[PDB]
Amino acid sequence: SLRSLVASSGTLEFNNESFNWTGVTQNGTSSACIRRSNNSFFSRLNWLTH
Amino acid sequence: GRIQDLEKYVEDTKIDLWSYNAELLVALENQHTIDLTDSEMNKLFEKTKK
Repeated sequence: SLRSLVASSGTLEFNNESFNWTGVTQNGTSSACIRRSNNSFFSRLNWLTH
Repeated sequence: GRIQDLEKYVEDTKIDLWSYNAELLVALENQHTIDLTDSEMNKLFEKTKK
C-alpha cells in the first residue's frame, strides 16, 4: 500500500518542517548506512536518541 | 491504497466491457435492421416480378 500511494502521487517534493524536539538528541547516525565514508542515516528521517 | 485500487480497478474493467458491449450491440442490430428492411423491398420486387 505504501509503495502504491507514493507511486500514484508521482512527486518526491519534500518540505522541511520545524518540529519542537526539545530535550532529545537529533541527527542520529549509523555505520550501516555510510554516505561519504561517514556514518549517516536516511536523509528524510530524523533519529532521536537520549 | 491496495484494497481501494482493486475496487477501482474492478469497476473500471467492468465499465469498459459493458461500454464495448453496448456499442457493438447497437452496431450489429442496426446493420441487420437496415439489411432486413432492404430485403423486404427486394422480396416484394421479386414477388411482383414473378
